[PDB]
Amino acid sequence: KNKEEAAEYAKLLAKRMKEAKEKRQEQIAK
Amino acid sequence: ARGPKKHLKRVAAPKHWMLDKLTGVFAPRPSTGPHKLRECLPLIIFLRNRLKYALTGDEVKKICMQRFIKIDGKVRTDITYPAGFMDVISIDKTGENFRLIYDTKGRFAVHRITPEEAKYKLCKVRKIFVGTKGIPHLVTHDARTIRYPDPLIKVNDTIQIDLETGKITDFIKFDTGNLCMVTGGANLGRIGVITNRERHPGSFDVVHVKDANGNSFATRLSNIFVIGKGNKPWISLPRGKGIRLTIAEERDKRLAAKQSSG
Amino acid sequence: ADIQTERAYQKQPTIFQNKKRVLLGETGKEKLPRYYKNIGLGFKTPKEAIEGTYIDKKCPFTGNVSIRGRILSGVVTKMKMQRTIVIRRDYLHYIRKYNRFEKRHKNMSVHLSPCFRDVQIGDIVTVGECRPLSKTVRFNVLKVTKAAGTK
Amino acid sequence: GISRDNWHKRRKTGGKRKPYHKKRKYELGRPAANTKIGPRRIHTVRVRGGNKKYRALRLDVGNFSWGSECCTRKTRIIDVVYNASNNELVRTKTLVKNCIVLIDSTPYRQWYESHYALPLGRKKGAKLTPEEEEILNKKRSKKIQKKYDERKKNAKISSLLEEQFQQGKLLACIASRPGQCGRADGYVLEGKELEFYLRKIKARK
Amino acid sequence: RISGGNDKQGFPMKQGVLTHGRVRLLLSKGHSCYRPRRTGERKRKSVRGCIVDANLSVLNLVIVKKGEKDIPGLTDTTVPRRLGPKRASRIRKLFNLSKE
RNA sequence: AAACUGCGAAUGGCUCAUUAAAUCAGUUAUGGUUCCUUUGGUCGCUCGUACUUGGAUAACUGUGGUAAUUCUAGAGCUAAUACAUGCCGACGGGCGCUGACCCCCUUCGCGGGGGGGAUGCGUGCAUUUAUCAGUGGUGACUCUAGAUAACCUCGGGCCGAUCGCACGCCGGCGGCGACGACCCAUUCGAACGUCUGCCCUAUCAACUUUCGAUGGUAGUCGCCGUGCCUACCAUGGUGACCACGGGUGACGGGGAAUCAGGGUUCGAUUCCGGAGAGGGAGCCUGAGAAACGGCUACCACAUCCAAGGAAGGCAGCAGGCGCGCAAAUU
Repeated sequence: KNKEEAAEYAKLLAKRMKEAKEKRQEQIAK
Repeated sequence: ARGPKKHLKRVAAPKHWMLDKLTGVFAPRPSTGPHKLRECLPLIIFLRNRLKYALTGDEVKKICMQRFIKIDGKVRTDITYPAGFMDVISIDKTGENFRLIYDTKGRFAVHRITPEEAKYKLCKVRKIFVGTKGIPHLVTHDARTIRYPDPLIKVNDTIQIDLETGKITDFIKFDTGNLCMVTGGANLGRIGVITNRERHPGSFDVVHVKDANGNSFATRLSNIFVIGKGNKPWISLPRGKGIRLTIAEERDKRLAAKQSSG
Repeated sequence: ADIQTERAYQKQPTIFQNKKRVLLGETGKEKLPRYYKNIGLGFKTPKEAIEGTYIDKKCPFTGNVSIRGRILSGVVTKMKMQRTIVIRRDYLHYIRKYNRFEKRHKNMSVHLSPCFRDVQIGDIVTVGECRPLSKTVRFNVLKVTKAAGTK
Repeated sequence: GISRDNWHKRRKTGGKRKPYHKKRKYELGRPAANTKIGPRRIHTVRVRGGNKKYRALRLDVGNFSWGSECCTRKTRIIDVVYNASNNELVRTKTLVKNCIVLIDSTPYRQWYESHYALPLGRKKGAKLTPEEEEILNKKRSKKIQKKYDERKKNAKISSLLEEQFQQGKLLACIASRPGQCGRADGYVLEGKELEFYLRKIKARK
Repeated sequence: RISGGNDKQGFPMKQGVLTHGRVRLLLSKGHSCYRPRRTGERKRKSVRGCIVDANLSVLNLVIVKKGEKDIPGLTDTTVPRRLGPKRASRIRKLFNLSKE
C-alpha cells in the first residue's frame, strides 16, 4: 500500500509543479 | 466533578432533537465519535423517534445487533452512535438510504437518496499539515485523516469521498460564486451562493450569502459548507431547497393546502 | 559591561555567537546578528529593537512572547518599578434606574520594552494580551503615542 | 502536601483571600532532586496522564557539545564551579541547569588531532607515542594529503581554549534539566561568554 | 524448619519482623498476612514477629530430611498428584520427551 | 459454580455549611497544558526454541489458630491476553564519513584536473543536547517538514510468542473478525489565564512589605504559564472613582411574586456552574480523586469483648431520635 500510494502522488505532484511554473514564467515577461 | 460525565438530561439535550418533556428524565448521551455532542443525531433518536421502526429503546438494540444499519458503509451496533452532517445511513433489509441534511428550520431531515448517491459523501477540510518524511495530511469535519492529497486543496474547501475506498475523487475550493449550506448559528439549514468574505485578522471572518429568491444573510466562516460549484449542488437537496419562508408566507402556503383538499 | 549587569550571561537563545570563521572576521568587526520578529497585527517593529543591544526575554519584538487575545489602550500613570509600568483606563458605567453614568477606573500593570525609549507619564499606550509574565502582568506595550503636550 | 496554588498568596492590593476549596491533586509539588556527582542513580516518577519523569540523583558522565567545531561527545563530569543562581549550590556540588562545571577533554582532543592532523594539548616536553605518531604522521596518498593540507589553513583555536587543553579539563555549561529528564547535557563555553565566566570565578576568590 | 505459627490471640508470624512480640504494620499488595479488597488498598494489621517464644498456640513444622524411623501417620500414605501439567514443554520435561 | 485476568466503581443521588472580584454570567485565549474511551491514520521504514521459551500462584485437596471480622498460616498440585524472556523474515541493499590501492585528460616533467574503489564506523520512529539552510501554513513561531554531531535512563521505549469462525488454492500460500500497540489527529472534557458586572457598613481612612508584599535575573518544583518556591538584586503595589477591615437569616445564574410607566422584594429547591461528606490533614491506585457506600493518623462522639483485642461515618432510599410554628411508606 505504501509504495503504490507514494508512487502515485509523485506523478500527481509533478503535474502540479509543472503547471505552476508556466504561470510564473509567462508572467515575468508580461 | 472528578472525571468525565456519562449522563444527559432531557431538557439539556439539543433542541433540534425534538424531545418531549414527559417521556423520561434522561436523554441518550451520544458516544464519543466523529461528530460533536450538540451537532449530531444518535442512532436511537433516528430509528425510533424519526422513522418509527422501533417503539422502545430495547427494540432499537434488537435492530442494531442484527447488523442491519450501515453508517457510511460500516455496521455500527452502538445505539447512541453520533451520526452527523452529510452521513449516509443504509438499511439493506428494506433497501433504504438516507442522508443527514438540515432542513430550513434547523433540524435534520428524513432525506431518502438512491443507492448510487449513497456511494460518496462531501467533507469539509479542517486541517492540513506535513508529517514525518514530508507526507501531506488532511483532517476533515468527519475526523478523517487522508494522506497524499492534491496540493491545490486548502482549508475551508470541500472534497468528495468514495465511501468504499475512502479516497478523494474531486474537490471544490472556497470562492465567491459557489453554492453553500449553513451548518450552524441562526441561518442553519439555509442554502445560498457566496458573494463576499470580509477578513478580520486575529478574529473570525464573515461570509455573505445570497439566496435564490434574493434574500441575503451573513455567517461566520466556520459555519459555511461549500456544496456545489456555482448554482449546481453536488448532492440532492431536501424539500424546501434551502429557502427560509416567513411566518406569513408559511401561513398562506398552509391555508392554501386545506382549501385544495375536498 | 552595560549589557552584562546580571549574574548570568545575557544572550538571545536563537543567536549563536561563537562561529569561528577566520582571523579577518575577528579583525573586521564584532557585532552580533540580532534576532527580531514581526509581531504582526498591522503593528510595526520599532527601529530601536532592530538596532539595539538590550537583552530582555519578555519583549514582543525581540523576545519569547506571543501576542494574542485583546488589544487595549491606556494612559501611563507610573514608571517606577524595573522595566514595567502602571497605566490607567477610565470608563463610564451605566446605572439604569437613574438612566445615568458614573466614572470608574482600572489600574493595569504592563511590561515596557527598552525599544520604547523617551516615554513620559502622560501619554497613550496600546497594549496587547500575552501569557502571564508575572503575578499581576498579562499585557505588553505595542505602540506609544505622545500626549497632548506633544513637542 | 507541597502545593503550588495561587490562592494562599495576597491580592494585588494587598488583601488576604479566603480559600473556597481545599488542596487538589493538580496543584502538587515534589521534593527537589539535588543531583550530586557520582555513579549513575536514577529513579522513575509517575506523573500526570500516566507518564514518567527521571529523577537523576547522581551523575558521572554527560553529552556535551563543542559548538564551534560541531563535536558532541560523552564526557566525564569532574567538578562543580560558579553557579549563577546560588553560590551555596557549589559547596554541596549540586548539578542543575545552567551550571558551570568541569569536563574531560580527551574525546575532543582525539577528534581535533584525527581531523586536522595537528597536535593540540601536547605539552612542550616532546611527548611522542607510537600510536599518537601513527595517528599524526601516518603517510597518506597524494589526494588525501592534499585534502588534509588545504584544511590546515583554518585549523586554529583561541588562546583561552588551548590553555584549558593543557590541564586536560574544559569549562562547560549544562543546558539540560537533570532532575526532570535524568541527564546532564550541554555545551562547552567559548568566546565572550567564557570571558564573562572566567571573571566571576576569579571574583569569588 | 520453623515455617510459621500463630500466637494465643490468633495472629500469624511474619518472617521479616525481628521481634518476639506483636507489631502493627501497614500492609499492601504482595505482603504476607494480608489480602487487599480494592486495587491499591493498604491496611494496618497486627502481626507477630518471627522469633519463636512461649506465646504461641500452634507451631508449623516442615520436615526437611527423612531419618530412620517412620511416623505411623506420615510418609505411609502417598497422595497422587491430583493434576498433571498443562503446558506442553512441561509435559516434555516431566516425561523426558524430545522434539519428535 | 468457584477462582485468576480485564473493566467499572471519579457517573448518578443528597445538601447549601463555607465562600464578597472569591463563586458565577456574557466574551475571549491556550502560539502555555493534559486527556481512559470513540473515530481515522500508522503498525517488513531499523541492515543488527521461532512449528512456541521460563518461574510461579489462585480455585481444589489436606492440617490449623483466635471470644470475636468480608482475619488468615502451613503443606500438596495446576493455567494465562497475569508475571518475565527472547528470536527468525522483509535483508538484497541504499545513504553518509574513513579511505590503502587503480584509471583517464593536460604539461617535457614536478605538478594540476576528473573518476573507480577494497577495508572499517554510523543509520528507523519516540528521548536529550548542540549546529545548519530555507515542503506547507498562520495576523504573528523559537511552527510543521528537512540536514548534521552525538545521546538514549536496568526504577529500562515502540518495533504482536494472544483468541474465535469458515474452510480451502497450488509442503507452501491464504479470508473474515476479537483483544492488545509508542505516536499523530478527532470526540468527551478538564485546568489555567483576558474584558465588564454583586448586598450593608467610615462608631472601618489608610492598607501591604520582618514571615513575598510589586518587579528584575538565574534556577527548583509542577502536566505547563506564572513569587508557585529559592538565591541575589530594586523599592515598589492599592486607595474618597471608597482601598484595607467588619457584617450578611450570603452558594451564583436561568428565574419567581407584585406592577399604568418607572420600580421593590425573593431565588435552600428537580436545569447549568461551585462546594462538601462529623472537624482538620495526609496519601495509594488509576486516564481522571487529595475519593470518603477507599486507606492512614490526630480531635469529638460512639459499637462488640472472655479486658488480650476488633470494628466506625444516612448532607443516598425508607425509617428512628432530637430540634422545633414547621414537612409523607422501614
